[PDB]
Amino acid sequence: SMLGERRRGLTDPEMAAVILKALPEAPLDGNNKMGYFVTPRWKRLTEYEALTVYAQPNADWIAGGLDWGDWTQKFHGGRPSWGNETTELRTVDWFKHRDPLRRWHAPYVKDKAEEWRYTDRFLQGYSADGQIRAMNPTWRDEFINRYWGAFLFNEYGLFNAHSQGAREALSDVTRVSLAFWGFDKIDIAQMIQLERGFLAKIVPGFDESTAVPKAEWTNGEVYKSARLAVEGLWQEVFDWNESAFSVHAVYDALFGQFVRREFFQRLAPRFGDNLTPFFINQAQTYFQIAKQGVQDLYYNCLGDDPEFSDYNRTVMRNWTGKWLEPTIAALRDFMGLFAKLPAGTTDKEEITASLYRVVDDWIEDYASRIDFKADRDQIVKAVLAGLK
Amino acid sequence: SMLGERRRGLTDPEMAAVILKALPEAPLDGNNKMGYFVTPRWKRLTEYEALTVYAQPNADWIAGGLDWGDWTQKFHGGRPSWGNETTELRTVDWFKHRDPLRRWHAPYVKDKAEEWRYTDRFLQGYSADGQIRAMNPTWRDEFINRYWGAFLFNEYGLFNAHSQGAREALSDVTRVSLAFWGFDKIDIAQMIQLERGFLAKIVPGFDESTAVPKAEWTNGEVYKSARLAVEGLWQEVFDWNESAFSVHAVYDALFGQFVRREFFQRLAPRFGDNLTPFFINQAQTYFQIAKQGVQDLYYNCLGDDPEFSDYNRTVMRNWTGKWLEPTIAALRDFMGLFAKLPAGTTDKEEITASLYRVVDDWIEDYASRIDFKADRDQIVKAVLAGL
Amino acid sequence: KLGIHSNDTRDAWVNKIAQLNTLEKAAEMLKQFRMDHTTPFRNSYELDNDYLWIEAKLEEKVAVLKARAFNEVDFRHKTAFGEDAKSVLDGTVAKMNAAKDKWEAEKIHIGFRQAYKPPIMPVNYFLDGERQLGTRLMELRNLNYYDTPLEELRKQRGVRVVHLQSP
Amino acid sequence: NRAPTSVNAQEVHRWLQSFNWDFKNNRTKYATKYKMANETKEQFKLIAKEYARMEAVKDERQFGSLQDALTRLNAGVRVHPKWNETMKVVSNFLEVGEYNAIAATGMLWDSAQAAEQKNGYLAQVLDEIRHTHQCAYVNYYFAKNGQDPAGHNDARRTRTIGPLWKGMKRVFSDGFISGDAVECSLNLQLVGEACFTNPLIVAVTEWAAANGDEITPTVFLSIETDELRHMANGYQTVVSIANDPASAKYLNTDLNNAFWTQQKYFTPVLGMLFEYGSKFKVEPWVKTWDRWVYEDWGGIWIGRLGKYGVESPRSLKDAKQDAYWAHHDLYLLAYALWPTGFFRLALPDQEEMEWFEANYPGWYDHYGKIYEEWRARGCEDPSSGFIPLMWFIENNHPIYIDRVSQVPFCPSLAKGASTLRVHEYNGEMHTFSDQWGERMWLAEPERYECQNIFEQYEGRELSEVIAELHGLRSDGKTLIAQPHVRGDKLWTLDDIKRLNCVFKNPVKAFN
Amino acid sequence: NRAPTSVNAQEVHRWLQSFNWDFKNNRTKYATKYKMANETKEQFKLIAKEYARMEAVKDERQFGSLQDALTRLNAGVRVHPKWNETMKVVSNFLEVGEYNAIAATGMLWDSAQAAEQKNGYLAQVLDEIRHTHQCAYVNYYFAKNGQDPAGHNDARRTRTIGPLWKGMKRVFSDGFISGDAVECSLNLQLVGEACFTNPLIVAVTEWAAANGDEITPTVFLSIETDELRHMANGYQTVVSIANDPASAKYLNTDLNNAFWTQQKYFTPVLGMLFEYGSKFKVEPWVKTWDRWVYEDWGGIWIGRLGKYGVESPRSLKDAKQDAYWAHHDLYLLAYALWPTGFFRLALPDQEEMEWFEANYPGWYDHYGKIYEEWRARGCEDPSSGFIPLMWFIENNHPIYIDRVSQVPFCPSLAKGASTLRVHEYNGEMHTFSDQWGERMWLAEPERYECQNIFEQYEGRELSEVIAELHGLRSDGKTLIAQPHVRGDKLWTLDDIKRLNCVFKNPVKAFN
Ligand SMILES: [Ca+2]
Ligand SMILES: [Ca+2]
Ligand SMILES: [Ca+2]
Ligand SMILES: [Fe+2]
Ligand SMILES: [Fe+2]
Ligand SMILES: [Fe+2]
Ligand SMILES: [Fe+2]
Repeated sequence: SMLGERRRGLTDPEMAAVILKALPEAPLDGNNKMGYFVTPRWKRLTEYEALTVYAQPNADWIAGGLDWGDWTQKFHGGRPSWGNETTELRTVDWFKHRDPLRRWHAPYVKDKAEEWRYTDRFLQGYSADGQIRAMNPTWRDEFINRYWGAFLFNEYGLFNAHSQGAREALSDVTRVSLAFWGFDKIDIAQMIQLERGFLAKIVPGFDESTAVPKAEWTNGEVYKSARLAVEGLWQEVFDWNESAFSVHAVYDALFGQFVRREFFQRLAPRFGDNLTPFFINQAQTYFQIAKQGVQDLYYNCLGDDPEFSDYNRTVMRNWTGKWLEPTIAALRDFMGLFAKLPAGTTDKEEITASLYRVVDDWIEDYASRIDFKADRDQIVKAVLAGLK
Repeated sequence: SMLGERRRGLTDPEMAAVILKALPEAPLDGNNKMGYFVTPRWKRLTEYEALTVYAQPNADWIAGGLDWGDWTQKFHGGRPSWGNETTELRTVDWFKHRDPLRRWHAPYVKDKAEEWRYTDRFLQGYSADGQIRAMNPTWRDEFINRYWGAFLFNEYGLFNAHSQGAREALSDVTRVSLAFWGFDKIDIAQMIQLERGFLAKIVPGFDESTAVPKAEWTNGEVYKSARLAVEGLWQEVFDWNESAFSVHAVYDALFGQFVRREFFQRLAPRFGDNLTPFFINQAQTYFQIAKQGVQDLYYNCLGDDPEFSDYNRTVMRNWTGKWLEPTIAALRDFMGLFAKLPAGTTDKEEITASLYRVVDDWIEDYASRIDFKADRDQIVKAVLAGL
Repeated sequence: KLGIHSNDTRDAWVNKIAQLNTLEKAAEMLKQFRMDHTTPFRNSYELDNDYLWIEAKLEEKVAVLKARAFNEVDFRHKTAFGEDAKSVLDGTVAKMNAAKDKWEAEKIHIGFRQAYKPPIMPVNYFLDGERQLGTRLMELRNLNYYDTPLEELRKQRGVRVVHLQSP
Repeated sequence: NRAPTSVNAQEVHRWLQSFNWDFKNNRTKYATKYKMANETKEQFKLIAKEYARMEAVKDERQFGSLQDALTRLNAGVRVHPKWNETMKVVSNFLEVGEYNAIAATGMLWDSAQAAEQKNGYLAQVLDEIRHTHQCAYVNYYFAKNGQDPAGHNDARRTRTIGPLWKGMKRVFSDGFISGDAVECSLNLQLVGEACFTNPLIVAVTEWAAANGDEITPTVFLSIETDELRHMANGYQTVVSIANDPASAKYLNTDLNNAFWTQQKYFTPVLGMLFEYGSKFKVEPWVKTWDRWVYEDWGGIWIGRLGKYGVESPRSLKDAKQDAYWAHHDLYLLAYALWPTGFFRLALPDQEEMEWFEANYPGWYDHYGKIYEEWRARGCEDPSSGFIPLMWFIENNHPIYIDRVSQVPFCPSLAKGASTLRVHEYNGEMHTFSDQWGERMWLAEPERYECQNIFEQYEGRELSEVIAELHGLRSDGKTLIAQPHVRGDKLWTLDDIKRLNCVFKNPVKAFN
Repeated sequence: NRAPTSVNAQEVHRWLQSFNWDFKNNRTKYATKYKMANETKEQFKLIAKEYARMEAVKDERQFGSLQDALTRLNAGVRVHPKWNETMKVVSNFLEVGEYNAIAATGMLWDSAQAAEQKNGYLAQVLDEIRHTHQCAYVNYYFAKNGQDPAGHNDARRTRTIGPLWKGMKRVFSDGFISGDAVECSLNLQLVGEACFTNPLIVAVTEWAAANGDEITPTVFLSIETDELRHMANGYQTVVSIANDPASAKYLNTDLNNAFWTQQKYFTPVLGMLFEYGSKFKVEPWVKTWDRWVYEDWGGIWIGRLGKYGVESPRSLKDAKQDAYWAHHDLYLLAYALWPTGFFRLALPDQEEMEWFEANYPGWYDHYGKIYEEWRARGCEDPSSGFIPLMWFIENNHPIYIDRVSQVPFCPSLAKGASTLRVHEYNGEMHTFSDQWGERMWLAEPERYECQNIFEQYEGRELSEVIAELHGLRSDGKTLIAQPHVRGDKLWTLDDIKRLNCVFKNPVKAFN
C-alpha cells in the first residue's frame, strides 16, 4: 500500500502521543558526552577516542583495564582470552596508544575508497592517453613483471605477520592500528597485481599470471634472504609486539623502504615508467601513515613508559639486533638485482648514497628512539658486499 | 527545550493525523518517473539526464526548445536572452548532447574532492618520505618554477575562454559540460601553483611568487606565440562554440598536450621528479575526460547532425584551419625551450617521435571526425623548424 | 580498605613485591605464587579475588629484573631460572605426546603454565607450547565427550557432590 | 626535516589575483555602463578543489538522509496534498532561477576584470549548477515517492501552459541575464537573492515542515549554506563600480528598476503559494513581507551600501501600497484559470477562511463569499460544467497580462491596485498595471515584446491547448491540473472540452 | 588501442589464491584439533580497495541520515523511555560481540591456510571493527541527543557492576576467542550470528521502530548488509575441515557445546529485553524463539550442512524445554538487582500484564502477583527502604550464578528449570544450573574459573560497590540505575546506603 502496514512510533499519531506523554521534561543527566571518563590525548576528546577506547573488556589485571575478575571461558589448559603472557613488553596502561591520524573505521575506508576510485580514473586516463608507448620494454617485461611483481609476496607476507596480533593485541586502540597496518600491506600486494593486470590489457603478450613473479620469490636469488626474513617474522614470532615492531621499525623500514623508494621509485622514471610510481606513491603514503602509529605505540607509549621505559627499550633493542641481521641479509641479496640492469642505469656511488639515505632515516626515525647504537657505515658496508 | 517549540507535520500527532486523513488511497498517477518524456541516450533514462535535460527554458524557436513565445525581458536593442544568433553552428536540437561521463554537479564535486584529499595525503607522505632528495636542482629551480609555472597562465587563459559560453550556451547539457571543462582548467592552473607552493615549503630557498613565471609568460620567448593564441581564443572569439571547439579540439589538443605530456610528463621523471607528474596525471585524466564530451558535442551531435552535418563540418573545418596556424606557431616558440635543457637530456629523434604522437593522436581523435585533411609531416616540420 | 580494584591485600602484595630485588628470588616467588593461587589445582582459594592482579604485579618485577640480568641471547632463549627454553618446550611436548589419557594430559598442560608462564619462559616458546600442548589436550578430551554419565564423571573428576536438585 | 607537509586553498589563492595579465583586448564582451575595478578582491579564498570538497560533504549528508532514513519513514508520501502540489511550483520555478543564475554569474565572471572577483562569480556559477540539480532532485524525489507525480515529473514542459510561468521567467530567467551585466547583478544578487530568494528558501523549509514535508528542508537548508556565500558577490559587484563616475548616474535607477521587477512578481506569488498552497500556516504574509522588504532589505541591508551611493528604491512606498491584497487578488485568477496549470489547487476550508479573516479583516466579504459561491455552483465537480473563468466573463471582469512583468491582473475586481493603462503602438495594443512597468516599456519598447497567453491562445478552445501542450496524466485522459486536491472526481480533457471555452484577447475590447 | 581501460577487484582476486607459498613453518600458531583445507575458496572476490569503497558508501547514507534529517526530527529524543534504556544494554553488549569478533576472525585468518579463506576472514575482521564503531555510535548518539545519557555515555565501565554483563562476555567475548579456533567459529558464525545475531539485528530494528527509535534501524540495518557476507565464512569453516578424519570425531561435539553456550544466554536475555524493555510489543518471544532456533536454524540452516557430517545439536530438546519461562524467570532477578545495572527498569503496567498473561498462561499467578507485592512494598519509591532483593532474602529464595554460563538463576522460585548442582572441588564450591554446563566444568575445570558477583562483592555493602565502580550520574549522587523509568523521584546513593544491603555468597550456606 502507499502508507504500508507497519506503524512507526516516530510518525504514527497514536503511538507517538503515547511516547511523548511518557517523556521527562528534560534529560535525566546533562552529561551528554559518551566517553567523558576517557583521558583525552589532545585538547578535547575526539570521536576517534570516544568510539574506540575501552571497547576491549579487559579487567584491571591487564594494565589499564576497567573491568574485574577472570575471563568467563578460557582455552583448554587455562590460557586467558587475552593476557599479559602474550607479549614481553609491559606498560602502565595498554589503552594509552593513539593513532596520530585518529583513524576509526569510517575515516579509514573513506580514504582508501577515494584512492580506489581515483586509481581507476587514473588508469583510464593513462590508457586512453597512450602513455604506455614511452615505457622501456625491458624495464616493463623484466623488472616490473618479474621483480616488482615478486615484491608483492614480500608485502603479502608482512600482511600475514599481523594475523596473530589481530587476535592478541591487548587494547582496542592497538588492535585497530594493527588491523589497519596489516590491511594496508595486503592492499599494496593487490596493487602490484593490479598493475600487472592493467599492463596485460594494454600490452599484447603481457602475462598477468603470478607464476613468474612467484617463482622469482620462492626460488630466485635476489629475494632469497628477504623471503627467509618474511617467513620468520610471520611464522616464527609468537609475540604480537615483536611482530609489529620488527616488521615496521626494522625490516620494512630498511628493506621495504630501499626496494620501494630507492630502487623502483627511483629507477622506474628513468625508463619512462610513470605507472609503477603511481602505485608506489600509495605504498609510501601508507608507510608514512603507519610510521606515525608505530612510533606512538612503541616509542611514545612503551619506550617512554613512566615505569617500564628502561625495560621496554632493552627489549626493543634486543629485537632490533635480532632482526637487523636478517634484514641486512635481505638487502645484501637484493643488491644482486643491480647487475641485471642495462649498463649505465646507475652506479655504485648512487646505490651507496641511496643505501645511506634509508639507513640514516631509519636511525633518525627508529633506532635512536630506543638508544640502539647503529653504525651506519658498518651496516652499508655489510650490504654492499652483495653487489655482483 | 528538549522537544523544541516547533511542531512538525511528519511527527506531530495532531498535524500528522490531519495530513493522513487528507491523503488519497493510492498515488494519483502511476508514472513516478521525472523526465520520462526525455529521449534516453542509453538503454534507460539516467539520473544525469532526468535532472538536467530541459532545465533551460528555451522556446521552440531555438532548435529543441519546448517552450513558446519570446523572452519576457531582453537586452537594450532587442537581443534575446538566448538565441541562435550567438553561434554559427546549427542543429535540429540543442539538447541532444550527452556527457559520456554523465556528470551532473554531485558526481563532479565528488570526484574532484577525492582527488583533493588524496592530493593532500600524497604531499604529506612525499615530504615525510624525503623523496625531494633525489630531484635535480636545476630542473626544480628553473624548469618547474619558471617554465612549468608560466604554463599556469596558459591554462588560466583557456579557463577564462569559457566565460562567454557559460552565458550563451544554448542548452543545459551543453552548459554543464562547458562549465566543467572550464573549471577543470582553472583547477590545473591552481595545481601548478600548489606544487610551487609545496616546493617552497620543503626547499628553503624556493620562492612561490608568480613573479618569475608570470614575467616568463608575459615577456618570454618560449610561450610568446602560446600567449598570443590564448589572448585570441579568449577575447577575440565571440562565438561560444568556436571558443570551445578551437580550445579543446585544436589548440589544447596540440600545444597543450605536447607541453604537458611530451615535455614535462616525459622529461620530469629523468630528473628525479615524481612530484610534477603527480599533478600532470590529474591534468591528463581531466583532458581525456573533457575529450569525450567535446567529441560527443561537435562530432556525434553537430558534426553528424541529421540536417546540418555538412554545414557544421564546414564551419569546424574552417575554425580548425583558422586556429591550426596560431597553434603550430605556439609550438614552434616552445621548441626553443629544449635548447636550455642540460646536454644529453633529449635528442631530435625523441621529440620528432613525441611530436608525431601529439599530431597523430589529434588526427585520429579530432581532425578525421570533420573530414579535415591534415598533413602530419608538414605540421611536424613547421614545428620542428623551431629548434 | 576492602575495594574491588584497591584493597589492603593488594597493597600488602605491592610492598612484598617491592622487596624482590634479585631475579632468582623474584622468579621463585612468582612460581610459588602460581602454585599457591592459580588454576583449579591451586593450594588455596584465599586470594581468589586478587590473585590475577597480584600475579601481574609480580610478573612485572621478574620481567624488569630478567632484562637487567640477562644478556640478549639468554633473554630470548633462556627461562628466568636459567633453563634452555627450547629444551623445556620440547621435553614438555614429548611428555604430552606420551600422555596415556586426558587426565594425564591436563596435568601436563596446566602444570606447564604454572611453572613457565612468561616472564619465566620467553613468550615465543611459551605460546608455541600452548599451540602444541593445547592441541593434544583437546584431542584427548573431546573424544567421546558425552559417553561418560555425569554420575561417573563427577567421580572421575573427584568432586564432592554437595547437593543435587531435580524437578 | 621530513615533517608531513602540504598546501591549502588559501596558500594558493594568495597568488590568484596575479593570474590575470594585461593585453589589448582584455575586456568584457558584454555591453555595460560601468567599470568594475581590476583590483577588486573576493571574501572567500577558495580554489576549485577545496570548493568541490566542501560541497561534496554537503551532498553526502543530504542524499544520505534522502535515500535512507527519509525514504524509510515514507517522507515522500506523508505530506499534505496541498503541499505536495505547491512543491511542484516552488521547486521547479526556483529551479529555473537557479539555472539562469548559472548564465548570469557566467556573464558576471566575464564582466569582472580582477582575477579574484572572477573567481568569486565562478564559485557561484558552480553553486547555481548544484542548486539547479537540487531543485530538480526535489521534484524527482516527490515524483518517485509521492502521492501525485504528475507535474513533478514533467514541469519542465507542462509549466508552459500557464500564465504564472511567464512572470517567473521575467524575474528569474530573463531578468538575470538580459541587460547591462550590472542590472542583471542587481536583479539576481542585490535584490532577488538578498531581498527574496534567501529569506524565501528558509521560509519554505518552515512551511514544508509544518505540512509534513521533510524532503524539501533536507535539500533547501543545504542550498541555503551556499547562498550565504553569494551575498558577498552581489555586495562586491557594487564595491567594484562604486568608484566609476557612471555609477552615481546609473546605479540607483538600475537598482530601483531591479527592485520593482522582483517584488512585482514575488509580492503576490509567494504570499499566494504560502497561504493558499498549505493547510498549516506558519505566519501571515503581510507580516512576513514587511519584515523582509521594509525592515531587513530596504532598511538594514540597503542601508549598509549607502557609503557606496546606493539609495533606497524610489518605488518602495509604491510597492508597499500595492502589496497588502496582491496575493489574495492573484489567487482568484490562478484558481479561475486552474485548467492551465500543472498542479492541483484547493479552495480555503472553514478553518482557513477564519484564519484569513482574522489576519486580513475584510477578506471574507470579498474573497470568501466568491469562493463559496463558486463551490456551491460546483467548481469542484466536473459534472457542473463550471470553470471560474466563466464567472469573470459573466460579471464583466476582464483579466489582463502586464506587458512588462507578465503578472495577471483584474482591475475591475481587485481589492488592491486597479490602475490600467492601455496604449497602441505601431499596430499593437499594450496593457500595463503600474507606472514603473509602463515607463520601462515606454523607454525600452524593444526589450518587452513577450506575447501573453490570450494572444497565443486567442481563438483556441481550452482543451486543445491543454492536449497539445501535454497537460494530461499517464492515462492520457485526466488533467494534471485540478480544482480540488481529493483523490476522486478528477476532471478529464472531456470535461473541459464540453465547457466550450475559447480564449479571447481582452485588449481588443477597446478595439 | 588507446581505449579507456582499467582493472576491477575480481580481476585481481583471480590470482589471490596464489599469494600464499610453502615453507616448513607455514602453519597456524593456534591449537586446534582440525585441519583447514589448503585449497578452500571464498564466496566474494574482494580486494582491500573495493572493500573500502562498498563500506564507505554505506557509511555515507548512514551518517548522513543521523547527522541531518534524524537530528532535525529530534529522533534521539522521541523514543519511549523504556526503549531508550533497553538500547543502552542492547547496543553496548552487542558492541563487545562485534569487538571480540574482530579478534576471533583474526584468529580464523591465522587458522586458514588457503589465501582465499584467509581473505574471507580478513573482510570480516574489518567488518567487525566497523560494527564495533557502529554500536558505539548508537550509544554515542543517544547520549548526545537523548532523554537519558547516563549509561549510554559510560557503559564500557558501568556494565561491570552488574551480573548480566558476565554472561554477555561468555557468549560474545570469551566464547568467540578462547578455545579451538573451530569451536570459536561455531560460537561466532555457525551458531552466534546464524542462529541469534542476524535474526536479532533485524528484530531490534522492528522493536526499535515500534517504540519511536529510528536511530538504531539506520545503523543496524547497515550492519545487517555486512553480516550477509559473514555467513559464507562460517559455512566455509565447516567445508574447509569436513574432509579431515578429525571432523567426524569432534565437529558435532564442539557444535553442541557452542549451541548450548549461546542459547543458554540469549534464550532468557533477548526475550527479557524485548518484552520487558519495551512499551509497544512486536511479537511474543515464545513464538519468535521457536521460529529462530527450532525452525530456521535447527532445521533449515543446520540441515543444509548434513552433507558435511553436521547434526542437530543433541541438547536442542532440553533447550526448548527450559526456554518457555526463562526470560520471565530472569527479569525477576534483573529487576530485583536493579541497583547493580547501568539502566532504568520498569515494572509491568496493567496493560502489559494482560499481554503477558494472554501470551503466557499462568504468568499472572506467578510473576504478576510478585511484581504487585514489590510495588506494594514500595520498590519504586526511594523512601520505602525496599529493594526486591530483600524479598528474596525474606522468602528464602537464594540467587545463584552458574559457574559456566554466568547466567543468574533462582531454582526455588523459577517456573522454568529448577535444577541445581553443587560441587566442592579442591577447596572451592561450584553451582550449576544444567547438565550441559556441568559436564563442561567437570571435563574442563580450568576453562571456567570466573568469579561471580557474590564472590567478589561478598561482605560488601551495596552502596560502596556502586560508588567504587562509578555507578552514579553527573551530579555524583543520583544512581544511574532506577527501579522505574519516570523523570521524578530518582533514587540516590544515600537511599541505597540506608537499606544497608550487604552481599553474601549463597553457596556458603552449604556444608
Ligand atoms: Ca644467494
Ligand atoms: Ca657517477
Ligand atoms: Ca564444608
Ligand atoms: Fe542558488
Ligand atoms: Fe545564489
Ligand atoms: Fe558484526
Ligand atoms: Fe559478523
